[PDB]
Amino acid sequence: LGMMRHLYVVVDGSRTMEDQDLKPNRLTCTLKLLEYFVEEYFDQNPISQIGIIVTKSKRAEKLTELSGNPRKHITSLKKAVDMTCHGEPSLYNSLSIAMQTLKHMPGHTSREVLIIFSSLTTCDPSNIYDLIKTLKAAKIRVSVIGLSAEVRVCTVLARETGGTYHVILDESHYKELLTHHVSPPPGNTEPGLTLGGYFCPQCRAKYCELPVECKICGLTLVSAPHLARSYHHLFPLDAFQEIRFCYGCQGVCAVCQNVFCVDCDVFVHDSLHCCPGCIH
Amino acid sequence: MKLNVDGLLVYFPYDYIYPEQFSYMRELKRTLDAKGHGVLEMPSGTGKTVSLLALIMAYQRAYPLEVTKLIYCSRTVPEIEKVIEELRKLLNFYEKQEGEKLPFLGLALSSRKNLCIHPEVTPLRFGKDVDGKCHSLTASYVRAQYQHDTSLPHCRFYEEFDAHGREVPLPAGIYNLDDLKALGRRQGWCPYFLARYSILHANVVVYSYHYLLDPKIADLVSKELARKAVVVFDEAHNIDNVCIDSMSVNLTRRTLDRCQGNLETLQKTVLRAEHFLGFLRRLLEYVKWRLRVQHVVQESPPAFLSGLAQRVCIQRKPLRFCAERLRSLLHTLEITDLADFSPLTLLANFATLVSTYAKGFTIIIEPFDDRTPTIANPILHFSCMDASLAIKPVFERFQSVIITSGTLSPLDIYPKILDFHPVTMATFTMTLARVCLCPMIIGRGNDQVAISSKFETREDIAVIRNYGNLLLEMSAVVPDGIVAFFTSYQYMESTVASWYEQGILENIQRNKLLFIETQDGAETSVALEKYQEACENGRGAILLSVARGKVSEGIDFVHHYGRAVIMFGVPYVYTQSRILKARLEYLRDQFQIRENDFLTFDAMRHAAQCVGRAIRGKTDYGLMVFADKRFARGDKRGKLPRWIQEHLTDANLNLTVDEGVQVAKYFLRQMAQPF
DNA sequence: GAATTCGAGCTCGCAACAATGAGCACAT
DNA sequence: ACACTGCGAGCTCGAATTC
Ligand code: SF4
Ligand SMILES: [Zn+2]
Ligand SMILES: [Zn+2]
Ligand SMILES: [Zn+2]
Repeated sequence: LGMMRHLYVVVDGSRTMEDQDLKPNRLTCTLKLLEYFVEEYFDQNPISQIGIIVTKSKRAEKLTELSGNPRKHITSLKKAVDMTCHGEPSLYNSLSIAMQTLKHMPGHTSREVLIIFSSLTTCDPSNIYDLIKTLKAAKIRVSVIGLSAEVRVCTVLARETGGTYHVILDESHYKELLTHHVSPPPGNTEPGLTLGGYFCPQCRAKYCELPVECKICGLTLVSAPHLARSYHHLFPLDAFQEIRFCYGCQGVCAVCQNVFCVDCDVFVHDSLHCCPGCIH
Repeated sequence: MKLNVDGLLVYFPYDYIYPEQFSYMRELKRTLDAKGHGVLEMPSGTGKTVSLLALIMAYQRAYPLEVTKLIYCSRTVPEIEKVIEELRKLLNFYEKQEGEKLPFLGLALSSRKNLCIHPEVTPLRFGKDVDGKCHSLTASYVRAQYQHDTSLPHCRFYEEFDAHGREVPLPAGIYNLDDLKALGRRQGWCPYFLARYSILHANVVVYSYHYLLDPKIADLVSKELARKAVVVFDEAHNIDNVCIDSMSVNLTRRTLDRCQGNLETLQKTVLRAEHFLGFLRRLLEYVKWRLRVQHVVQESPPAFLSGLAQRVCIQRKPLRFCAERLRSLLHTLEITDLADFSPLTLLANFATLVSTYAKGFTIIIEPFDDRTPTIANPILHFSCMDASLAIKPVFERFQSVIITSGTLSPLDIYPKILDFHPVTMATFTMTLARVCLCPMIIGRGNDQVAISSKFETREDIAVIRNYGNLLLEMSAVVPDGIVAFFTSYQYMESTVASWYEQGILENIQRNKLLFIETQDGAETSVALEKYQEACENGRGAILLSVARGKVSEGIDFVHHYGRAVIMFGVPYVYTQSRILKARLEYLRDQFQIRENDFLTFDAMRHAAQCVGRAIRGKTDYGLMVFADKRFARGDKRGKLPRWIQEHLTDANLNLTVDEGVQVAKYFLRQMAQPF
C-alpha cells in the first residue's frame, strides 16, 4: 500500500507563539499535539523517520536529526516546552536545512516536510520563489498547517510542490488536521532483526528497547512482529456466501467448504484475517 | 444561455448570473423604454460591465429604431481598453450561438498621444506637445504647398487617409486602441482620424468623459453623431468635479507674464488684426491691475465686466469672440507650434468665459496666500459653482443617460446638484456565499480616549499613540498587506515622525515593511512595486498613503494586496478655502443643500471609493476598518453605500482598539477556509 | 383581590449640537 | 435672528409571590 516517508516537522518559535486562543501558551499546545502525532505516525508507518526543526530569530536549528526513533523525538519535545521564543521565524532557512539532508534520500520514498506555522512574517535573507522551483525538482512535498490567517506564500508553497494548506478553527480542528498526515500516500533496504531481548546482530552493540538503527554500524534494527501487522492486505481473504453445527465455534467458505455461523463470519473477516479451515 | 428579461432575449455570455445582477438588467430596461435617465448603483467593476453590455447590445436588436448607438464614457484609458475587451467576449459568444457575421463595429477613442504611428512625433512625453508637432505637420497651410507634391514636411498617414479612407468603412471586429494602430499600420492610414471619422457609424463607442462633458470639445466630436443614443457614465461618483474643472480657468502671475511674451512675439510678426493686439494689450493690463492689489479677498462675477469697461473701456460684445479670433489669427499667421501660445489661449478662454457664463460663477482674487501673511504670489480663480452647466447639453441632446458607479452615496443628492429627474434612481447590493467584508468603526482608544482627526485633536499625544497602537496591533493579525489612507500629506508626515520619536514605529517594522506614497511619480511607482512583491513572498507590507491621492483612485487592490484598508480619519477637503466657502453659498441658496451635509457627502464618497477598492471578485475577502469616532454618527455612516452598510452591525460600531483586533482575527480565520 | 420586585416596551422631553490641504487626460 | 443624536423620566404592562 503506502511507501516509506521521511517527514520533517517544522515548528514555529516566533514571538506570536505566546498568544492565546488555544491552551494558554500557543507553543505548548503545538508541542502537546505533536507528541501525539509522533506516536500515531510510527504505528501506521513501521520503517519511517521523523525530523523536527525549529525556527527562531531569522535562523533555523535542527532539534533532532532524521532518525526513526519513536522515543528520542518525544523526550526532546518535552525538553523544549520552556523555549524563550524571541524574534520572527524564517521559511527560506528552514526549507534549506530540510533540503540539504532530504535531497540524499533514495528515490523510492516519499520525502515530505510539514510546516506548522503560527507567525505571519517570514523574514529571510533570500528569495523564496527559487526554493519552490528547487523543491519541485527534488520531488519534496511541502504541506503547511497555518494558524490564525492565510499567508500568500504558504499557498504557493503548498500547491506548487504538491502539499496542502489548512488553517485552524480551534484545538479540535488542529488535532483533526494532524491525523490526515499520519496516513501514507499510495527498493530493498537492509534491516537486521533483534533476537535476544534487544541486541544488535551486525556488531553486538547492546542498547535499550528501541526500533532505532544501530549507532555504530549504521544498520536499521526493526522488530519483525511490527512488520507482521501490516500483512493480510496483500493476498487478503475473500468474503463468503450464506444460504446449526459450525467449524470455528462448534455450536460458508467456498475455498475449503467449511460451514461457519453468523458470529464466526463477523470474526474471521474482521479480526482473525485468516480462515480457520484453510490453515489445515 | 437564453436569459429572459421581461421583454427581451438577452444572450448572456456566462453560466451563473447573480440574483442581484439579473435585477440590474430589469431596472436598466426600465430606463430605456421610458426614454429617461437613471441613477443606478452596483458595486463591482467587472460583472457590472458585462451585464450592462449584454442588455443594451441585445436591446438594439429588438428595437433597432429606438436606440442605435451606445456611448460608454469611462474614466481613463486603462478602463477604456477593459470595456472593449469585455465587448468582443460577448461578440464572439454571439459568433458561436448563431454561426454568422454581423454589421457591428465598436471603437475606442483617446488622445493623439495614444493613436500615433509617425516616428518623429510619437516619443514626445507631454500631451500638449504631441498636438503641436502634429499641427506643424498637418495644418491646412502645411498641406497648402503639398498640392504641388514636393519634399516639404508632411504626414504621410494623414495625406493617405483622406484619399481612400472615406469610401469604405470599417467592416466588423471590435477595436482596441492597439488594434486601431495595427489596422492603421498595415493599411497605411492614420489611427486617430480613422477613429474620429468612423465614430459616426458605430454601435458601441468607448471614450473618456472629456469628449462629452467639456463644452469646447463635445462640439467637435459628438455634435452630429446621434439624437437617439444611450450614454453610460461609468464610475461617475465624482461626476460633479469633472463638470466644475472643465468650465473653470485659473490665472496667476506666472501665466500672465508669459502672455506678455506671446503678445511681444505677435507684435514682431504683423510687421512682416492690429486692433486685436491692442485689445489684448488692454485686457492684459487690467487683469494684472486686479492682481496688483494687496487687500481682502473679494468676489464679483458680473461686476468684473463693469470694471473692465471703466478703466479700460472694453464692452462685453467683442469679448465673446475673443477666443474665436485668436484661433483665427494664429491660422492666418501660420504659427508652427501651438504649445508655446498656451498661456494666451488660457487668457482668451478666460475672456470668453466671464462674458457669457455668469449666473452661478465667481471670481476670487486672493492676494493673502495660504497660511502666510506676506508671500508675493497672488492668484485669481474663475471658479464654477453650479455643476449642472456642463451636463445640460448632455441631458438634453441624447435619449437616455445612465449615471452608474459603485459608491453613489445618497442617491438623491445627484439629481439635486445636477438638474434632472431620473425615472428609477435605484440601488443594489451584491450577494455572496460568505460575508466577504467585515466593516468596523474603531472608535475610542485602548484607554477610553477618543481617536478623532479633528483640527484641535491632532497635536495631543493621546491620539497619535492610539493611532500607532492601532496600526501595530493590526499588523500582527492581518496577513500580507495593509493600506492605511491618511487624510493629508502634512498629517501623514507629522504622525510617522511622531511615531519614530516614540517607540511605536520600531514595533511595526518588525512585523511588516512600511512603504510611503509620496507626491512625485518616480518614488511612488518604485514604492508600489516593492509593495506588491512584499505581499507575494512572506514578508508582508504596509502602504500608508493619502486619501485624495494617486493610489486611492488608480490602483485596484485585488485579493492578498491589502486585506485590510485602514481609514485614519474622515477624508475632508480643506473646509476653509475661499473657493469651497463660496460654492457652499451657491449650494445653500440654490437646491437648499445644507453646508454641513455636503462636506460629509463629499468625504463619504472618497472614504467609500478607496475602501471599496479592496473587493474585486467572488473569492476576494477584505477587512475595512474606519478608525475615526466621527464615522459612528448617523449622518456619516448612513451615507456610505448599501453594500458596505448592510454588514456594519451595531456591535462593530464603537469598538475599542483591542476589541477591534478580535473581530479582525476572527474574521480572517473564518475566511481562510474552503467553501 | 390588591400589593411587591425587577424586568420589558413605547412616547417624549431634555440639553446642546461643528467642518482643516496640494498637481498630466482631452480640442485647432 | 440657534441648536444634531443620545437617554433617563412616566406610563403600563408581565411573571410569580407576596400581604
Ligand atoms: S496625423 Fe496621424 S500620423 Fe500624424 S501625428 Fe496625427 S495621428 Fe500621428
Ligand atoms: Zn551494528
Ligand atoms: Zn460459528
Ligand atoms: Zn477456507
